[PDB]
Amino acid sequence: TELALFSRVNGKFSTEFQRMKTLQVKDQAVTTRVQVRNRIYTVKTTPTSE
Amino acid sequence: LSLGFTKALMDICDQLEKNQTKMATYLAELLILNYGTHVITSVDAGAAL
Ligand SMILES: *[C@@H]1O[C@H](CO)[C@@H](O)[C@H](O)[C@H]1NC(C)=O
Repeated sequence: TELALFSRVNGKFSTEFQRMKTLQVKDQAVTTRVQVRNRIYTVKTTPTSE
Repeated sequence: LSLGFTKALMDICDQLEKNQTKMATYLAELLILNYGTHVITSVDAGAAL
């Protein structure tokens, strides 16, 4: 600010603004399935075959 | 006894009467490899989970 009635009447407003908005989302999904089946039903050769 | 079992058995017996020890003992070893070392006289028909 400034004022006077004799020699020095002025005005000033050196207003400033600095804003910096930074976001950082970071998502990481990971799925991993493994599944295994087994069956048996056995068979032998007869001990007297030719 | 089954048929094949009696066959193998009297075969080893003919080997022993024929005095051929080597072939006889090998035939017995084959028998035990071919018919297992035990005969089952009981099972339990069931299922499990
Ligand atoms: C069988 O083999 C034995 C041993 O070599 C022998 O003493 C015998 O005379 C053979 N024959 C019979 C019929 O046992």
